Amino acid sequence: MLLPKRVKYRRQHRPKTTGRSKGGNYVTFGEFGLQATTTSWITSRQIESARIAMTRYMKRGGKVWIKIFPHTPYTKKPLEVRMGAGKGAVEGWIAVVKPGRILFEVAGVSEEVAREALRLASHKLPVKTKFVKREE
Amino acid sequence: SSTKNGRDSESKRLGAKRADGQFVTGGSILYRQRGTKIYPGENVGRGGDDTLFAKIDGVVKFERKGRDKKQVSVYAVA
Amino acid sequence: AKLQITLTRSVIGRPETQRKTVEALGLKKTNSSVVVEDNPAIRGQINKVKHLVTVE
Amino acid sequence: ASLKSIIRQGKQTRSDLKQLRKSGKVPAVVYGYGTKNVSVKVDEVEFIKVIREVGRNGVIELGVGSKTIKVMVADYQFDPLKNQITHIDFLAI
Amino acid sequence: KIDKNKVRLKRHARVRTNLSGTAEKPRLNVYRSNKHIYAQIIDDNKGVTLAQASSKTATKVELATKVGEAIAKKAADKGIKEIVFDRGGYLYHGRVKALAEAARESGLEF
RNA sequence: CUGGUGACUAUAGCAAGGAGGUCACACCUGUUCCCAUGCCGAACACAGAAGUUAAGCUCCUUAGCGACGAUGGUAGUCCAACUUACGUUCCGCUAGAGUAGAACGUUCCAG
RNA sequence: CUGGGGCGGUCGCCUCCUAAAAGGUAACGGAGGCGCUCAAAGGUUCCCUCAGAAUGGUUGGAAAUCAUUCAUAGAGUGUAA
RNA sequence: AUAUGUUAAGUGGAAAAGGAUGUGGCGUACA
RNA sequence: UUAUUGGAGGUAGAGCACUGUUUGGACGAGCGAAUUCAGACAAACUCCGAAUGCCAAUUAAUU
Repeated sequence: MLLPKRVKYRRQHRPKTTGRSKGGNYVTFGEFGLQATTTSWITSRQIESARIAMTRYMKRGGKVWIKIFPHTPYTKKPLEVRMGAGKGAVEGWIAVVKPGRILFEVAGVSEEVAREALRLASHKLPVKTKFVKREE
Repeated sequence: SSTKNGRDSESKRLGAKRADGQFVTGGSILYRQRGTKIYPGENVGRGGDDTLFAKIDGVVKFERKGRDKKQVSVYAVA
Repeated sequence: AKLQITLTRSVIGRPETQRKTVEALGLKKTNSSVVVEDNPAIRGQINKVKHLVTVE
Repeated sequence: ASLKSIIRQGKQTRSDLKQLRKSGKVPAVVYGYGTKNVSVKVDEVEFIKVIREVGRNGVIELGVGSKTIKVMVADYQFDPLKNQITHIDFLAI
Repeated sequence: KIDKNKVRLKRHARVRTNLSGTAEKPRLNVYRSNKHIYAQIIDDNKGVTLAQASSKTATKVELATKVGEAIAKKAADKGIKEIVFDRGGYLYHGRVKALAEAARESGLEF
């Protein structure tokens, strides 16, 4: 349940989401990584589901890193209400991902057990992915 | 089911009023500001509310005054 | 007396800023031409509306 | 066998650089000591393997305009999505 | 463990922000030391120095007056009366006013 | 290769080590004489035989931290064609890198 | 006034964001404040310089007071920004 | 109409995550 | 309207030097966010910073 301990403002604007990724396009902690090829929003619940599956397959084999964090919240309106009369209330926290960013990095295992722990975790995410190694 | 916001004050027309290289009179306002974001130069005065005005007739000149600071001056035309 | 510019496309549906550059050159209607000498300011007008006229 | 090279003359347009990368050739700049700033052209594959032997800091010995100059790789640009090198900087000590 | 004159220059800078010397009203600068006293007339608007005078007893106070009429007579030869006095960042008392007093009384209009 | 006083974006700074003087700057031994401290003749100003380069201050060396940084690429972008994300033509970042750089210097006093 | 009308909320002035590097610009869009105070908290002249203080102390649940160095202003500026 | 190539689905003439030695192009002893 | 020479103004992008938020290690002042080595985020963060547009010069040519 990743969520910032405190924020200055609880009602923000939504990110642009159009363009290419800004930073974090390389592997710097582990031996392998999972790279994204499309744009989408990632919620804390999705990150939780996608990392528990990876941990189970590896059987506590090595280290796993999460390079994304849901910094931005989003509001939602009640059910069956009319337009206007103020803004909604916080519902959850999301993160913006664009083509060329790494989501998960693992280390301490082989190249085969690592290519199967990331495939079982890429089906929990709403974005397309790819297998990438530390570039030589 | 209500809003707590919805207040705002009238907008003040701040900024420069004359351009560089332009001819002005003795009492022409050159820059309205809050505080001193641009300092007065030769033949220039700072008003009560930080307004910059000329004192003679001449061309306007926006120049730099030190590292990360600006001024405005007025030189008589010859 | 060095260049010849003729208007091929019309001005309907174009921004008002471009319709004013077609007036400084001396073009009234479609397919109208005019003769002027190659100046530094003359080519600055054609370049702005090079998608509408045909310089020769 | 020292690798081959080409000299980019003038200034290329956005399209010229894109078509050059499409062919399989990557642009490069050499600004090391003892040389001037000249734009060169080297095959992407020809560089990918010659760098294998010399490694990261080995001596390239690139030849510009019939004059071989001993040089090394200082920094380069890489595209992670399409996995295509974009730019290479050669530094001659 | 401090420098006496290093800090004095900062006080002089604050004084010379609203006090300047033009051709008609040249600034009169006064530099002081442990033994000798100095003086100088400057025209900053262009950057020329017009006059110069210096001592080189009684706390060097009588010597300070020795420069008062000394420089005033120099200026009197060129017939310039209007001037603007510059303390230099030194408190206006003792020897500093002697140099000014010795020059003011010699038909020099401040 | 000095002192005084100005002009300019630290390329003028910060460090680290070295050399030098009683002609000048300072340190320096005094509180009767004008004036001064909310403990300190500490500072301010004073009355001024000696005592000394240990620091203040200087001209000399070194690129360590700061500062100045093109060329070539990249992102973005005005205009125009396709179509919604892709072509073409002008402009042109940030960051990083080869790099400059241990100031330049008017008037002026006496040497 | 009002995403029909009621009910609820709101009505003048000040600062910021939305506002697309001149100025201007909407919504029942996102955040606060005002209906004063000061006879010195005003004018003028001369002086001065702050938080935090890797340690020492008449040793009081490390921060009242005093002492020496790090100190690019991280202090203050009657009252919102 | 001319020149050189691709697609066999009526694709062309409506849509996704995913699933397939369907078929082209350019690069790195097997029964 | 255009070419040229000038100026004012912090958006896109970028960045972590300020205010925040925040991942993985190293060092014992009680050691994951007022020490250090890496990697990220922001309409109300900015050491930096365009393309355009805007204000001017009884400057030049076409209207």
